[PDB]
Amino acid sequence: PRIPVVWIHGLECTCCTESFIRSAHPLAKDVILSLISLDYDDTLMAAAGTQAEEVFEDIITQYNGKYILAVEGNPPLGEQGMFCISSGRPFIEKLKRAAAGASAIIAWGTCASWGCVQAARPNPTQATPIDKVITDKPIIKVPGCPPIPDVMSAIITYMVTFDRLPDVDRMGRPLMFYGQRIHDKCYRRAHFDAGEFVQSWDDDAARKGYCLYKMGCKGPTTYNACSSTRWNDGVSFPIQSGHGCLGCAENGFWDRGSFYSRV
Amino acid sequence: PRIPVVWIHGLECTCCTESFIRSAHPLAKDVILSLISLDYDDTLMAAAGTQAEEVFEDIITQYNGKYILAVEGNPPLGEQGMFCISSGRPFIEKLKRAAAGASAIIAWGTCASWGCVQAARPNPTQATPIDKVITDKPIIKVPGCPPIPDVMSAIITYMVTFDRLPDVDRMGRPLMFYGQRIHDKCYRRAHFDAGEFVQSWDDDAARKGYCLYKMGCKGPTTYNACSSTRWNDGVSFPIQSGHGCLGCAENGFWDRGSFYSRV
Amino acid sequence: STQYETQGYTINNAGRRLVVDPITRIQGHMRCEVNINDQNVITNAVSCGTMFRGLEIILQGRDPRDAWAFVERICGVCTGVHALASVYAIEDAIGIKVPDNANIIRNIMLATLWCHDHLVHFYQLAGMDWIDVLDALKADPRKTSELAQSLSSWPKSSPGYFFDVQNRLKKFVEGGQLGIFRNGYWGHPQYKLPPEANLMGFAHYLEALDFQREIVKIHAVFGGKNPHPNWIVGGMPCAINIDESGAVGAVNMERLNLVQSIITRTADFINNVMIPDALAIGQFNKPWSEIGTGLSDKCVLSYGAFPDIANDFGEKSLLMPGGAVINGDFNNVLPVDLVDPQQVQEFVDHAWYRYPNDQVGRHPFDGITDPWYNPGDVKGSDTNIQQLNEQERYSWIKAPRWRGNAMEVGPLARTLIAYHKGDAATVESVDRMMSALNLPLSGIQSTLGRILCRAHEAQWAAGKLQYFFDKLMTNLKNGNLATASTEKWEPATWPTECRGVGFTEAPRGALGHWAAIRDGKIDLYQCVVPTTWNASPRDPKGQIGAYEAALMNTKMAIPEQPLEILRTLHSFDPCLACSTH
Amino acid sequence: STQYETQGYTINNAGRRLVVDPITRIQGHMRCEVNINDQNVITNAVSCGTMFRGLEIILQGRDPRDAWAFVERICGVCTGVHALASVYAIEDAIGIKVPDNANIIRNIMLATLWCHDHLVHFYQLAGMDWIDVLDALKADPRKTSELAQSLSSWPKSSPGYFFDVQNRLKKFVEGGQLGIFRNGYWGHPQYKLPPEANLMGFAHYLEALDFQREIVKIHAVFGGKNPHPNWIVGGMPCAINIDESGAVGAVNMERLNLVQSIITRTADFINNVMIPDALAIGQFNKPWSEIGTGLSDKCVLSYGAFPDIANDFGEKSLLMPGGAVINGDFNNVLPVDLVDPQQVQEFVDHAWYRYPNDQVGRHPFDGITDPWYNPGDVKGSDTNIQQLNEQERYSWIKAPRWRGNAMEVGPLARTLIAYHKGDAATVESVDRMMSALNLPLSGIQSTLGRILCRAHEAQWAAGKLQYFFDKLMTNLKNGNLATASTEKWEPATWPTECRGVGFTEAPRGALGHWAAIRDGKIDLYQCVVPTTWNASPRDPKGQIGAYEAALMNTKMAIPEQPLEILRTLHSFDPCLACSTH
Ligand SMILES: CCCCCCCCCCCCO[C@@H]1O[C@H](CO)[C@@H](O[C@H]2O[C@H](CO)[C@@H](O)[C@H](O)[C@H]2O)[C@H](O)[C@H]1O
Ligand code: SF4
Ligand code: SF4
Ligand code: SF3
Ligand code: SF3
Ligand code: F3S
Ligand code: F3S
Ligand SMILES: [Cl-]
Ligand SMILES: [Cl-]
Ligand SMILES: [Cl-]
Ligand SMILES: [Cl-]
Ligand SMILES: [Mg+2]
Ligand SMILES: [Mg+2]
Repeated sequence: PRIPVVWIHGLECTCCTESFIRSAHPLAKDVILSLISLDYDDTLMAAAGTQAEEVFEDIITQYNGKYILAVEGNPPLGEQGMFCISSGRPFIEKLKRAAAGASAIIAWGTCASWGCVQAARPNPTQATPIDKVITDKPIIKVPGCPPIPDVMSAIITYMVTFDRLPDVDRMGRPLMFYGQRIHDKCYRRAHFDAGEFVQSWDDDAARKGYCLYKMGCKGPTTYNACSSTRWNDGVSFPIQSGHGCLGCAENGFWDRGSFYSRV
Repeated sequence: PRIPVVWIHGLECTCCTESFIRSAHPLAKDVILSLISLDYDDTLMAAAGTQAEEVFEDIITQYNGKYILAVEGNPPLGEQGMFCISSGRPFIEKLKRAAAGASAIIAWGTCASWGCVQAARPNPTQATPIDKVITDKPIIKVPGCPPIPDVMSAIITYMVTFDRLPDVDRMGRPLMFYGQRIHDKCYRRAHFDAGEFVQSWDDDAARKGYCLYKMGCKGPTTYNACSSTRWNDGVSFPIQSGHGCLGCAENGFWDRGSFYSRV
Repeated sequence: STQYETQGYTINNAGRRLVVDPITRIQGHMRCEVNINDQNVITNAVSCGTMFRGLEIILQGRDPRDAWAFVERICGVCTGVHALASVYAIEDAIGIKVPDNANIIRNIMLATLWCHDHLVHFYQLAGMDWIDVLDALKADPRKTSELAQSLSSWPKSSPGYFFDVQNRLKKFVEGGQLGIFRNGYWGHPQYKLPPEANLMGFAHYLEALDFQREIVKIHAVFGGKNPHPNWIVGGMPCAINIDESGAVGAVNMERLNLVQSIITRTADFINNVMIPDALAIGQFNKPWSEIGTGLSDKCVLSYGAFPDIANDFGEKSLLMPGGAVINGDFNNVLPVDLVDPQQVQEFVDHAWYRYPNDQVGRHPFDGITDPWYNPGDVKGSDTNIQQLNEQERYSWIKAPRWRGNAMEVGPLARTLIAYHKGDAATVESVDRMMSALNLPLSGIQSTLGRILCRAHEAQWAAGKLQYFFDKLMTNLKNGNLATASTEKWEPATWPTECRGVGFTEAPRGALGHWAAIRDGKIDLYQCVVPTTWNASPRDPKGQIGAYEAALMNTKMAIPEQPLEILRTLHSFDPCLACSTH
Repeated sequence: STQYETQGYTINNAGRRLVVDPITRIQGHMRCEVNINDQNVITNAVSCGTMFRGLEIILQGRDPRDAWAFVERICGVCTGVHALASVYAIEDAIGIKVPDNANIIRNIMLATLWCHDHLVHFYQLAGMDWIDVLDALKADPRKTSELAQSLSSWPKSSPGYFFDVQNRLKKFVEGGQLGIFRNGYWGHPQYKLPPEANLMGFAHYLEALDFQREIVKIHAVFGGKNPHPNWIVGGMPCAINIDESGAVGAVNMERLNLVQSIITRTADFINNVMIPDALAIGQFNKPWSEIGTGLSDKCVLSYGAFPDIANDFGEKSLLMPGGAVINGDFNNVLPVDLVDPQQVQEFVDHAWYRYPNDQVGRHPFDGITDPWYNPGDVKGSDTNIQQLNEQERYSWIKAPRWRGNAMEVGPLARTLIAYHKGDAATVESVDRMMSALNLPLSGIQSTLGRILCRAHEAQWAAGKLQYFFDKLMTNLKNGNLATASTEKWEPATWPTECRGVGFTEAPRGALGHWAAIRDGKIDLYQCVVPTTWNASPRDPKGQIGAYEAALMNTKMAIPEQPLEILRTLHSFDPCLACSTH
């Protein structure tokens, strides 16, 4: 038997599910067919409505204490929770029921970890990260908007293979991928050290791959794996394609000033 | 019709041919079938012996002045050239005949560009790079032992697409891929800057990806694209996998001291 | 219960009420309710968006140059399209013209998204409405091979391959851990494919799940990452260097070679896997050419997209045509103006928002996003909706109208607009397709037609990828490398007060962003998104939107198993995060 | 002319002389000459290595820790194997024991190379000797599909696929630019495949050319790059970090996931493309089970490889067995000792080198590499050779012997040794292969058998990749992460004088490096490489090596077209840069 997994969605854009399906190794196909039992997932499952409600209830009952809960998105506390409605009731009710039976929770993305765009000023819905609502369960934060595909799949394979949760930092992020800053492993650091900066888009510096610090790069304050693991089967990352890091793996990055203002 | 290409081999290990067939984009299959006419190549061609000599003669005669000559390896001047024998005669005779009809010459690899391992002290065969024998043709040097697969194919596509030779530095190397040093685009530069070095293999610093300068890395003196483009469809490069750069794209790198002595 | 007439429909909420909440195999959160009569035919349909985040509110006070990054996060499925509409809007407000290569690259980004999004929709979202996955276990692998080889030149067709797929599925199911297939609608009488077609389709589902990850490598080259690539106001940040020192730090020939390789593979997959599968769905499900017409024979809308002349958004530039048809009059395709206050307006009389006067519609430059959760009597409580009250406010989605008309947007709308404007390629394609199915042209105005049009748009976009790539390469060969205009990057160069509109055709239909800038900051930012149109609630005249109309008059075989509802809703590719933003 | 008898052959150099120079579809530079009688039968064969670089000379005075990097450049085809033999030799000399994970990774590197090298050889080097590429133009695509599907579960088999491949070939030759196919041996009577099998084989040639690039990604993860990955004395430089800060700078779970993905794909391709093709060549070319036997029924040699117990090179550790057979006595597999001066010796009486006494052999610890180009009384001249003089010195390849016996090495040799030692997997594999062909076991001792054994070994190595990967993961789960031993890294820790042997089984056969260290520097470094054995010239007793023996007694259909010579030579996978170093 494969380990049961329940994947639920609060307020979210679905970037985290989309990132997951981009995994190159293992393919998401192979994760679903061979590594886990993805037993509930609104984006992909056949059942709808009452049939989907039956799946949810059956799984969390049969596998009480034994399933992993993956959470994408977050609960809004405004309007009695009815900014996010599932089966006619506040999403937070579904979150709390799913959490109660879980052995552990994976908070995918900056939404579930910290709040992400809906929690940016002035947070109209009172969107709230998972760990401020669920306070009696192990929560692994895997931040990023979205996290890197092959990071998501590596964390999953670690847990399956090694039968344990990843070691985490003081914020609940896996040390393996979040222990160092973007700027600690950035291939443009030679230029940063030399004072060789892009000053305006498409200037001569930009065409030579100079450092993006003066264009607002938030790599110096951001912990993630983008500058080493890279994105989309190692093809690129934001800085390699010419835009500074936005800071998207960090709590509150939307409200830390303009993306084009220097750290 | 596709542009005729004659690819000859002197003293060599065939690492440059092997690198070429690793190309991810375009695939070497598509280069051969659709981009160029690979009209002579000892490694891949059906004909042998007198039939291969007939191909060589026919191509360089029918397409005199119109073919590109690719050279892998180099000619030995020792023993009247008979350290490398082709059709019972010194290889250098074949090189000179091929060169005389070529519009331009691509010197693949450190062997053809500079000399590589057979030219390292004491150079028993008096192995000599192409540009010291052929003095009346354009020669593009594409160094490395071997050069990066996707660099080789990008240079080919550039030439076919744009119908011109790449612009070169003072040493004949294409500026596009050889204009900057490994160490100018190395993702471990943050560690170099901070004085954070591997001191012995598999120490705690090595397990965190610290800089390899004190382990002998020659990235500071080496021009190539390995730290940006990387190797084998962007999977890795020497430093990323934990070994310092050997300096393999630079003239005389074998004789610049131990690989484990600091630059 | 009450009944009234609108748009040729009799809206009757007598009879049994059915609820489908959650709708799955969509993006985001939706609830649907219907009433069925004694013949199990839908006589009332209610579309409800069950989420809201408030991006229009969050964007206030931001620097316009940052806006794209925020609004990109409206949706990770249609990722990039909102960034594109944002940079368009801000450039329109300030008066910025981008260089040709930036426009070409943006067009590549959009075409890449069309290919990716349409492919994943067809297989991962809509496919299990048409393919009975469990019935694939009954297939003969040799007959499956024969079927596949009769439909396509695609290489992967051996009997051994189909046996291996079937065996993997058997072993997946055998331990009772059915995962995403648990408690599905398998065996419903509306599943009409033979077992061999189900196994072929399931094999292709898995191939598409693997292959889709490759398409977005184009976004990674030009935009850094997918989902959610990066953009700039003034062009793109992916500086180009082909033949100078430091090309290792830029988009160089190796990077462009990677892009070309992906384009070729993408076109091959779409043309030889998705296109024959879509035509086969049509061949085996012809009655669905008469189901789910909705507003597609009445009122359809496109803004147009893919400007081929940089900075020119007019009819001679847009490669994907714009226009509107109303009152079923396809002989008169009307021009669309997104500044005209009498054209696009949004109503909230049936939505959870406050206007000063909810009986009037507001153009987006006059838009207001003041959330007000107020469901009235829902036969439960405010935190327990048992039955939405469609006589009152019932959705987080605003109700857009065009000159007061309820419109359908998306692939079928676009196809009808292009066809009736006389686009020769569209006319030829559509006519050839309907001839091959032995159906009349009207058969396209249906649930089945939506699926067919989506597949043909994926083919169109894959072709346009090559066209745009070749355009970029032509410029590079001519020494034209520019990717950004920075003359008006600095806020001191901007008008003190200005406004602009950015528009395009997202995978799901007509998208617009309306932006007003004052004193260097966003003063107003209003979005009207394709699913906002299609999933719209009612207006003050009681007019119904595209989803509600397409569900009307539909027969259900088994009321408790809402496969017909799912088929029609999925044919629009609902994106609920987009619809509500 | 002269005639003499050796090893059951009558070596007769009367009659017509044929020369093949250059030999193509090999690595490096080779010349072959033969004499043929009136009956078109070879009565004399002469193997000549026509290149030399002098790595053994270049290594003198270097730091032992650097040696691997120099000797890896002996060969870019068998890239990595010389680095492995080198670190083994230096570790043996100094007394270094590597950690288990380093050993496992080295075994993965070697198995990866076996898979890659054997696949490319089968298709790109040897394939065109068996597949008539131009005859593929006459195939029926449907019959090609039916053939492929009868032989394999491989998915890529549709009639449309084979038609597309055939049409690509048709287009390729339509302009008269036949490229690598120009002036080939197409239509020779020894091409025996039907057109459909030629088209199947050609399709697979192209699939293999594409796929081989993926295999070596394993080398890129652990070794940085391929060709020519990196290594260290003491283990490997690819430090592991799975669960600690900074894993982004090391071999982490994502890197190991990439390796696993490649292993699976590699096994799938070998098992479902190469193995059925090898068997198909067998089925259609059974007479070649009786041609090219050479020394394979007389004397065969393996050193053994793939130590499963780290730092233990004995019989209980090596997964690929070692041993020697002489005198055709396969009942007596003899143990090999690479330190014993009476076992491995090299002769130069027929090679271009100086020894103090050229009538005796020198063990590699007493080896001398003093090049001396002296072809003597050739037809032609010393810079314009028309005929080598095989009664005098005729090659840059030294002549290795084992206890004075001339031996064959490589896949067939290893298979015979393992079979006759009773290795259960080898016996089962060989028996099932020969039963499928309805051939006796003796049919493996032939040119066809070399090809079959090479394919068997690719399958064996692909399986061992998974075994080694799982062993690595088991260690990581147990918290055993070490990849390097550094207590004897520094030269001051080494013995003042020491010597060592490093040995393995390269794709082409038994490889040894013999190293002597004195005062921190290489004092002697002698290599004996598999093609040195097989392509060997004669010795003082006139004994012939494996290539010369395999060519003896071969019938040629057309003397001017050396297809039978090429078939047999290519069956050994000659690597002439390796042979001469
Ligand atoms: C989409 C996919 C989402 C990811 C799928 C992942 C598969 C996961 C396998 C995880 C295996 C580890 O599982 C984890 O084990 C630890 C013990 O090690 C448990 O830990 C629990 O018991 C231990 C005692 O053992 C206590 O100290 C701890 O406080 C408690 O939470 C977690 O409740 C459980 O979740
Ligand atoms: S581009 Fe950003 S992360 Fe990289 S060196 Fe510059 S500031 Fe640091
Ligand atoms: S590892 Fe080498 S190239 Fe990289 S920063 Fe250190 S010295 Fe420079
Ligand atoms: Fe990733 S669902 Fe997309 S918004 Fe930022 S993580 Fe959330
Ligand atoms: Fe590349 S053939 Fe291999 S040795 Fe260094 S380049 Fe030469
Ligand atoms: S914006 Fe996000 S994706 Fe990586 S480079 Fe910065 S953490
Ligand atoms: S050794 Fe060579 S391969 Fe690149 S990293 Fe250094 S130039
Ligand atoms: Cl959910
Ligand atoms: Cl946040
Ligand atoms: Cl040559
Ligand atoms: Cl050199
Ligand atoms: Mg809006
Ligand atoms: Mg030797």
